Amino acid sequence: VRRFKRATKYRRGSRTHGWGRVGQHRKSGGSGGKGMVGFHKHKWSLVMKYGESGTGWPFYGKHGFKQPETISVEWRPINVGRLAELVKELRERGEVREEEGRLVVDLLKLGYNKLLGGGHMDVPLVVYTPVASKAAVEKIAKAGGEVRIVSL
Amino acid sequence: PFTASAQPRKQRLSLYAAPLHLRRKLLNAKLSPELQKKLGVKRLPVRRGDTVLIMRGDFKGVTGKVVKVDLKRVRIFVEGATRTNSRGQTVYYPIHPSKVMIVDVDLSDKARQKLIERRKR
Amino acid sequence: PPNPTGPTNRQLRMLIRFLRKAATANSANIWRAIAELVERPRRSRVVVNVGKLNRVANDGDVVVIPGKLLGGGELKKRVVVAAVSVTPKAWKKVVEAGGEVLTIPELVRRNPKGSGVKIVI
Amino acid sequence: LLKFKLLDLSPYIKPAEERPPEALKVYDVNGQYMADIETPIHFYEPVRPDLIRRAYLSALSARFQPKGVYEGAGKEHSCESFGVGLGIARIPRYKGHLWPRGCFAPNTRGGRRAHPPRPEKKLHEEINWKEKNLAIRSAIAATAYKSWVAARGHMVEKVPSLPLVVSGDAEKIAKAKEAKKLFEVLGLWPDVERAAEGVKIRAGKGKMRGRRYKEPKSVLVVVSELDVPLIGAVRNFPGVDVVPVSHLNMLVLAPGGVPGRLTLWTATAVERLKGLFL
Amino acid sequence: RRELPQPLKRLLRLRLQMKRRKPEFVRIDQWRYKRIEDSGWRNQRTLDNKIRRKWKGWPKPVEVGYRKPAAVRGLHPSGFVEVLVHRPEDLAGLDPKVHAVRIGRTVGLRKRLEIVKKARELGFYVLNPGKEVVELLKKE
Amino acid sequence: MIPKPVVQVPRSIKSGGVTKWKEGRGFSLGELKEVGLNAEQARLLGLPVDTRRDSVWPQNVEALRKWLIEVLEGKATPPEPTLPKVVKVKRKRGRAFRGLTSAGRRSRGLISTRFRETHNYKFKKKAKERRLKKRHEATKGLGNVLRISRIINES
RNA sequence: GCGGGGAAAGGAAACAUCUUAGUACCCGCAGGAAGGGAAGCCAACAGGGACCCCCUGAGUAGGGGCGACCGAAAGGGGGAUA
RNA sequence: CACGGGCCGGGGAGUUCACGGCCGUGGCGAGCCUAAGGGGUUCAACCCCGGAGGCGUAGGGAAACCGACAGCCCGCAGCGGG
RNA sequence: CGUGGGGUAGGGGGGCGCGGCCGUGGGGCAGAAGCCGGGCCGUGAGGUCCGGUGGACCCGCGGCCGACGAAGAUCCCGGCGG
Ligand SMILES: [Mg+2]
Ligand SMILES: [Mg+2]
Ligand SMILES: [Mg+2]
Ligand SMILES: [Mg+2]
Ligand SMILES: [Mg+2]
Ligand SMILES: [Mg+2]
Ligand SMILES: [Mg+2]
Ligand SMILES: [Mg+2]
Ligand SMILES: [Mg+2]
Ligand SMILES: [Mg+2]
Ligand SMILES: [Mg+2]
Ligand SMILES: [Mg+2]
Ligand SMILES: [Mg+2]
Ligand SMILES: [Mg+2]
Ligand SMILES: [Mg+2]
Ligand SMILES: [Mg+2]
Ligand SMILES: [Mg+2]
Ligand SMILES: [Mg+2]
Ligand SMILES: [Mg+2]
Ligand SMILES: [Mg+2]
Ligand SMILES: [Mg+2]
Ligand SMILES: [Mg+2]
Ligand SMILES: [Mg+2]
Ligand SMILES: [Mg+2]
Ligand SMILES: [Mg+2]
Repeated sequence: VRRFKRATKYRRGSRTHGWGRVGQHRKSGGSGGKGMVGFHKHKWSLVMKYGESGTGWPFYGKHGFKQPETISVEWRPINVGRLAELVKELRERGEVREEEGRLVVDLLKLGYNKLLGGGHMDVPLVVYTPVASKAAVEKIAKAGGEVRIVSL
Repeated sequence: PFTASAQPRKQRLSLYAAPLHLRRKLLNAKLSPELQKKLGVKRLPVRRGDTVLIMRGDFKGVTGKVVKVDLKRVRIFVEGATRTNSRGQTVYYPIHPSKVMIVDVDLSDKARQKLIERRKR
Repeated sequence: PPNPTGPTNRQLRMLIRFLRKAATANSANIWRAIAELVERPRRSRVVVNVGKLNRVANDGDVVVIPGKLLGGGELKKRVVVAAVSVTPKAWKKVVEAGGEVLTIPELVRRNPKGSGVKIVI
Repeated sequence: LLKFKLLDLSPYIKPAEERPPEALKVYDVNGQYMADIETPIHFYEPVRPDLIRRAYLSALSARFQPKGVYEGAGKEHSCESFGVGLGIARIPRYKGHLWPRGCFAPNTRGGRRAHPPRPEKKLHEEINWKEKNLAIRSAIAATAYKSWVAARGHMVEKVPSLPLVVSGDAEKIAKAKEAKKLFEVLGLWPDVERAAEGVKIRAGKGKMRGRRYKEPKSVLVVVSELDVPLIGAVRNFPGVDVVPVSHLNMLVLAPGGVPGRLTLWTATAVERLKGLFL
Repeated sequence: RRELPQPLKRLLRLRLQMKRRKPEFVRIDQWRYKRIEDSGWRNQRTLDNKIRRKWKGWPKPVEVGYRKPAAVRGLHPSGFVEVLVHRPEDLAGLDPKVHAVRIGRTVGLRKRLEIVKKARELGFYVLNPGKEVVELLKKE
Repeated sequence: MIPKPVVQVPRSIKSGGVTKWKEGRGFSLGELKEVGLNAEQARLLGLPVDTRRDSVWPQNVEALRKWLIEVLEGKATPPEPTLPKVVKVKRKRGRAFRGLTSAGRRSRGLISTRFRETHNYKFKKKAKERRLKKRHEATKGLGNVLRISRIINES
C-alpha cells in the first residue's frame, strides 16, 4: 500500500485551487443544474454519444415489460466443463457416493438448478438436474453418463 | 472520595473540591522508626501538638511542635520554621504535611487512639 | 493520476534486481524481458491459470510465468513452470499432471541462458 | 514447500543473515540450556516491514474515538447581513445592541469553524483477515533475528539466542521479585532497565490530556494460556507486555510499525503456536 | 582550516564568491510593509507579478541556477562537516580530520564543559564552546 | 443442552428447487405427541412449542427423545419453563387521545393491514433513516446516479 | 414516544403535477421507554409460524411532467422469546 | 483618472459521509469478503466465531424461452539456426 | 547522450513548516519554551548556532494523522497612530 499527499497541500498559494481564473468555482450553475439534469436540453450531446440515436433510449423512454421476479425462476446453471472439476474435487473429499458404478451428482444439493454445455466431460457420471441443455445432455452421454430430469 | 479516574483534570478537581472530611487524609505524614516500633502504624495525620521533623526545604532539620493545621490550605505551622515581616512581627512558614516526619504524637485525644488500632490491625 | 511507483514488496524488488543482473551477466534478453513484465503495476500484473497451459505449451516445455500462476481449468500435460508465485491448487494440478514447479531464480540457476524457455502471459 | 517463501537469490545477490534455526533452544528457569525444540512454520515467513506497518496501523486505528464540535457552535446567534450602503462589509452581524459586531462567519470572532472534525469520520483502517494474519506471522519471524531486534532499539547483547524460548516451568512464577531474577538470568534485564530510565515527560499538550509520560518497550512475554501466574508477575515491568499466544496481535509484535520485538517465549506457548495465525 | 583536496579547494573558493554575490530573495515591496518585512521568500502567483517575469530593474526570483557547487555544498566555512553534538557519548564515530563539532544550543553548561574537554583532547574543532565555557577553561 | 427445532425454509418459486434448513420457532404438536407430551407439559419442561406448526420432522423427534431421557434420568437440568413469569400491565391514560381505541386503530389502519404497512409506520421509518443517514438515505438520488452511471460505463 | 392539523423557501437549471415533506411548526395525550404484538398471515402444492429492533433482500419490484426524484414486502442472518 | 486596504497583532476559506469511475500499492485467487451479532480478553483496542448476503464465474431476448472455441493466418517480444 | 534550459490557466514530480499520535535517541534550574539583535548553512520553503531576556519544559530521526501555513475578502476582534 502506498500513500499520497492531498491536492490541498499543493493548492495553498494557488488562488483558484485548480478551478481557473476565468471560469472560477461557482455553485450548481457551474454544473448545469443540480443532480442528473439537462440531458435533453444542453447535455443532449452526452446522450447522443452513449445512448441510441434518435430516441436516446437508455437515458429516456420505455422498452418492454419485466416478468415478475416473484413468479420467475432464478437460474444457477453450471457448465459440464466446470462440472468436471467439481466432481473431481468432491471425489477426493469422499463426498460423492458411488451407487450405479458411475458417480452420481445431484445438482440441487450442490446449489445449481441447470446444466449447460460448456467445456468437456471426460468421466461417466449421473447428473440429476431439473433442466439440462441440449448440448449438455449430449456431452454427458458421450462420456458414458446420463442426465435424469427431476421435476420440482 | 477522590476520583478513581486517571485523567489529570478529574484528579485535580477532586483534590481542590474535596470536602473537609476528605482533606484530613492529605495531612498524613510518616512516623519515625522509633514511633513506628512504638505504635506499629506507619502513618497518622498530623495533629496540633504533635512534634515533627521538617524533612525538606529551607527549614530541613528543624524539629518543633505543630502550632496550627489548616484543612482548607492543607498546611501546618511549626515552631522554628518562622520569620519576621518588615514590621518586625514573627510569622510562620506553611509546610505541607508530606514534608515532615512525626517524631512525637499527641495522643491525649481519645478518638486518635481508636484510629491507631485501625491501622496497626 | 498517481504515477506508477513500482512494487512495495522487497521480495519483488530483489527478484527484479536479480533478473536484471542475470540478463547482464549471461546476455540473456529473456531475463530482462521477464523483469519488465514482473515490475508492471499491480492492477495489470500478469496472471495465468493452469488451463491455459494446456493450449500454449506441450509436454516437456519449460515455461516461465512473469506473475502468479492460478489454478483454473485442468492440466493434462507435463510441463516445467517457473512463476513469481503459485496458488496451492495450481501447484497440485501441475505436479499431478507430471510437471514440476520452479521459482524464477531457480530456473535461471538451472538454465542461465534461458535457452528454449517459453514465456506465458 | 517453502521455496517461494525464503527466496534464494544467489549468485547474483549476496545472501543475508540466515533463517531461524531448525530447532529452537530452550532454557530452564535458572537460565541454563536444557533442550531443543523444532522451529514452527511461523518463523520461516520473510520479514516484510511494509506489511507489518500496514497491519500495525490498522490495529492502532481501531482504538481511536470519534471527535467533533458542538453542532450549533457559532451558529446560534441572532444575526443577519444588512446589505450594502452602510459603509461596512456585508458579513452577518448582530441584530441587537451589539449590532456592528460580526457573527457566524468563519472569519469572525465567535464564528463557526469552517470545516471542523466530524464524529462520523472513519478513523479505522480496515484490513483483511488473511492479510492481517500473514503480517502477524511475519512479525513473529522478525523476532527470530538479532538484526531486527537490535534495529528496533532493544539491547540483546546479553541474550543467549533468538528466538528466546524458556521452559514452561516459568509460568508458575507468581512474584515480581522472582520474575526479575529470570529476566536477569536470561540477559533480559538490561532492556527492561533501558525502558525504566528512558521514561520521559513528553513535549506538548499530551500532558494536559493524560499523556504526560512516554515509556519505551522492553520485552514481550508469551505464555501458553490465559490466567497463568506469570502474567501477573511480569506485567509491572516498564515496557514489558505479557500476552497468551492465542492473543498475539500487531500492537505487541511491532510497536511503532517497525518489526522486531524482544520476545520471551515459553516452551508450551511455542507448541501452541503451531495451530494459530495460519 | 580543514585540509581539503585540490579539487575541493577551488570549489570552496568558488562557493565563497557565489555566497558573496547571491541576491537576497524578497517579495515585492517587502521593504515597504512592516507586516511582511521579516517573511521568507514567496513566489506569489498574481496577475502583475514583475519579479516572476524577471523585469530588469526589479528584484530577482529564486531559481536553481543560483545553486552552489554540489561537492562542498553544506560545509562549514572552515571546510569541516558540521555535526550537532548533545553529549560526550555523541563524540563516538567522528573523524577529527573531517568533522567539526557543534554543541547543541540547549546543552547545559555543566555538560558543555564535559563535552569540550573530551572533544578538545580528541583533536576536534569545537565551533561553539560558549562564552561561559571559554572563560572557565581559560581560568584553569 | 436444550435441543433446538429444525424446520424447512419455505421453498420459493424463485429458488428453483434449492432448499435449506433453519432453526424453527418451536417444536410442533405432532412432534411432541410422538414423545408423550402436550404443549403445557413441554413448556413446563422448558421446550419451545409452536402450536401453529403442523409438520413433523424425525430429526426433531430424535433430539427430543435423547434430551428427554437425560432429563428423566437425572443427567440433565431442564431450563425454566417457557411460560410468562411476570405480569406488568401499566395504567393507560388518554387512550382516546393517543388513538389507541378501536376507532383510532381503524383510522391508523391496524385493522385492515399490518403495522409495517401502515402509513404512520412508513412516515416514522423513513424519518429515522434520514435522521441517521442510513442505508439508502445516506445518498439522495442514489438510484438516478446509479442508472446514468450504468449507461455511461456499460454503453 | 403516541394521535390530529400542516406550509414555504429551495429542487426540477423557468414552472403548475411533483419533490421538499407528512417535514418545520401548531393542538392534544403518556412512559421511563412508548408504540407493536399472538393469523379472516405469508406462501405455493414445498413449507413457515405473535411482535419489535439490527444486517440484508435493495435503490430490486413499483410510483412518477415514466422528468427530477421517490420507493417496499416476502424471504434469509441476529437480539430476545410468552 | 478601474475597484479594495490608515497601521500592527491575533483569527480567517476543498471538509465529511454515501454512492460511481479511475489510478498507485497490499492480501487472497475461480474465487474474494464478511454484515449484524456471539464467546473470550489485560475489556470501544485485541483473538476467535458468524458466509446471511454481495461481487465474479455466461450470454441473448420485451417476454415466453433458449444457452457458447484452439481451427487457420499475420506478427512484436522472447527463443532456437545461419 | 540531448541544434536540453521563458512561461499564465492547467496536468505531473519532489521537498519545508505547524499541532498531535506510534516508535527510537536525547537535552533542560550549571537554565526549556517564548521574545530582541546577530553570525553561519540551504536556489528556496527553512535550519542551526551566538549574545541579551526569561523561568519549566523541549528537541533530532523513522512512521502515521490533521480544527495544518495569509498581505488583501468596503474581512472579524483588539490596540494604536497622522
Ligand atoms: Mg470550469
Ligand atoms: Mg466566460
Ligand atoms: Mg472568484
Ligand atoms: Mg430535447
Ligand atoms: Mg409502451
Ligand atoms: Mg467559539
Ligand atoms: Mg484515513
Ligand atoms: Mg510549544
Ligand atoms: Mg497581464
Ligand atoms: Mg535561550
Ligand atoms: Mg430514498
Ligand atoms: Mg436546504
Ligand atoms: Mg426551480
Ligand atoms: Mg424562481
Ligand atoms: Mg399532562
Ligand atoms: Mg414497551
Ligand atoms: Mg405498552
Ligand atoms: Mg416520501
Ligand atoms: Mg467591483
Ligand atoms: Mg480605501
Ligand atoms: Mg521552463
Ligand atoms: Mg518526526
Ligand atoms: Mg491572495
Ligand atoms: Mg478595526
Ligand atoms: Mg489621534
